[PDB]
Amino acid sequence: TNTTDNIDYFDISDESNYYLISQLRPHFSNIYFFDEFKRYASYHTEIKRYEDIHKTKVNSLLNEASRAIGICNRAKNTVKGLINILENPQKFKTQRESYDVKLRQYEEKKEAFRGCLLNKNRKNLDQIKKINNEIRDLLEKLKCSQDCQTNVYFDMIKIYLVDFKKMPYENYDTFIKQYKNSYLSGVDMIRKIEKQIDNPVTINAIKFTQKEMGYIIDRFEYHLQKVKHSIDQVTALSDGVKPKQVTKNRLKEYYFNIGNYYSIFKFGKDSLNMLNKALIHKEKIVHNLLGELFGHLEE
Amino acid sequence: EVQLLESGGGLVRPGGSQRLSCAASGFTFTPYAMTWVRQAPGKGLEWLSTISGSGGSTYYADSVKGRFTISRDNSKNMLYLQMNSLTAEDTALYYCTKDKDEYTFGHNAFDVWGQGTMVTVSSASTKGPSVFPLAPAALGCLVKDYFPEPVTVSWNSGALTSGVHTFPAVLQSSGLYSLSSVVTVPSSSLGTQTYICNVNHKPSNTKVDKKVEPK
Amino acid sequence: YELTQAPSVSVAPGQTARITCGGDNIGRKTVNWYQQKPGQAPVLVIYYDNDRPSGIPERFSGSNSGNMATLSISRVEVGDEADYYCQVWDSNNDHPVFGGGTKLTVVGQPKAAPSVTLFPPSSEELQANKATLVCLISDFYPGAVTVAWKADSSPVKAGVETTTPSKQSNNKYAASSYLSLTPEQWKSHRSYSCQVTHEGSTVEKTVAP
Repeated sequence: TNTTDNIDYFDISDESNYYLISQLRPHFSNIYFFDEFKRYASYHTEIKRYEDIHKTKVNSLLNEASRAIGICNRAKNTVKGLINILENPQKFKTQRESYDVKLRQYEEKKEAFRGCLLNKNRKNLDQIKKINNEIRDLLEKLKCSQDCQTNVYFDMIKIYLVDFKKMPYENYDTFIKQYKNSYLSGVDMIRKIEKQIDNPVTINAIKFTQKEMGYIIDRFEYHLQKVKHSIDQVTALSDGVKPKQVTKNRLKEYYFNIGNYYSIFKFGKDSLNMLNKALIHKEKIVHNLLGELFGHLEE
Repeated sequence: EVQLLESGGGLVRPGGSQRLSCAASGFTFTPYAMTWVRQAPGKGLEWLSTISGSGGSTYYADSVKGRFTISRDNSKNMLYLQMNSLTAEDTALYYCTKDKDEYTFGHNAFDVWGQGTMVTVSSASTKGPSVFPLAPAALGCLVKDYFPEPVTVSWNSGALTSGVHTFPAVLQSSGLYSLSSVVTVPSSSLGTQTYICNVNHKPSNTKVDKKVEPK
Repeated sequence: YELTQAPSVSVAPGQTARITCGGDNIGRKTVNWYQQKPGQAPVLVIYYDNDRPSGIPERFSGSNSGNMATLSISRVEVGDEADYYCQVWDSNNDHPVFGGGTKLTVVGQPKAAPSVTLFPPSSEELQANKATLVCLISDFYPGAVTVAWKADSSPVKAGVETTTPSKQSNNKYAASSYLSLTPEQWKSHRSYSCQVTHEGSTVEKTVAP
């Protein structure tokens, strides 16, 4: 109804750009690595004993991550209200403040919101490093010293390639290039026909909504490129050399290698899905605005 | 003030590699789409490569495709251009730009431009400039047979800079440059005053001072 | 997408200069203009056919319709002498494209004759068994001269290297020429002359060993 009911498409990363916080569970891509190590530990009797204490260590981080995101629901719904006013000309006319005033209110609340998602999760990011090191110590309890069989490592690679086939990368790449093409043409025609004689509310709402689209497109292509990397890297491992036995030190980083890739994949699959419907909902809002703009021709 | 700063441009043998950098400051670097554009000496501007904000979209020109790679670090506001297998037709001065808006992917104007770094590709090695004095009214020094540009010429360690006028260097058929720097000074100052032209060449790592006086 | 631009366009001061930029259907896409001073960086002058960045004088206007996009500079002063390009987004290739560039030259400035100084080969260079003659032309306008070296009274037609005219900060122009010759050629001849002809009137300097 020319309004946005879901603003899950915002995200924030730390100043080091190492951790990416998503509004969708599990919020962190590292949690997927923690859930995958439980599957890694399922094939090792020495590590499988500590799997019970691992869930309490991982679920607590997932609970505190889900708790910190919920604290920002006050900042979230505040921005959602300013978006619904700036993208809806009819709603913008029920209030009395100038359009430039509401844009300044939107920019202040938007960063206050994205700052909340990062600030309330700073304690969780430090816990990610600890659980990563705790996984390293659990993998040291393996019975192998210098001849660790890579069957478990390569059996997980075969599973990852099957999971990769479930995601439509070709359709996603076709979708993003096609919608990014329509988005660029929309911005460029507004440059051609813009004028400051009549009421610019319908034109201002288009550019405001288009600014949201360009952000969603940039975030969609980030995950689409990141997911492509994880698919191509794991596939390169299966098509590359297969050492029948490696040491334990290299086996720890072996699971860490495929674990990080599959984590980015499942994390990107969650984001690419949400970012796809947000771009679709944003296109319908713009076309309704375009329909409302070209609806009063005798004026 | 939004500013773009570039470096890394230098002399490289054909087939070699070179890494260009574009330092950004004064604006939110992440949302804007950065662009690379080179300009051959005398020729016009030529677009090369533009990259999206998050880095998920990268464009390249057909002349640089397969050899050049664009990249950015959104935590340091840096912008890179890895050049590989450079040919003689790649020798140009390279600019980096940003779209005037955000989330545009190069479909915008380019409001902020860097000063440009110079990439030179040739088989010749760096040569030290030979400095010879120009005896007299109008006196100067001759900076001859150096490669590549530039050569900064200072008079008396920057003491006198009035009446000085360094001409743009000539490019001889050998590929070595040559220029001359003269200084306008009255005849009464001649004889008693001393004039030492100080020549500095960055690639050759050699500085030379020469005395000019009537003899 | 091909952008055709005239290589050069001249104009007298106070008049209105018209830089053009052609396209098959250039009125369908926005056109941005740039200005690059000699040895300087490009500056966005006009964007989106007619929008003008803040700080750009009001004399800079733009038009775009059909097959022609034109940038207009009115009340032209000597400071407008620069190179102007147009930028368009390639539709089916998905990348920007720049035009060939139009060189705006302002005429009607007061004619000024070139001052030249000729230098003989230094004694330190003669010890290296090489000789170079330096002829330095400067402080002239318009920026176009013709240098001719003459051994005694006959042109040498060998070993002459001349630079392109460069615009100095004085809005004038400067150029230089070099003659490479053996010290035997320098000491055998009576003298060496540098003849630079500006607007049909020639200026010449003569030096001798």
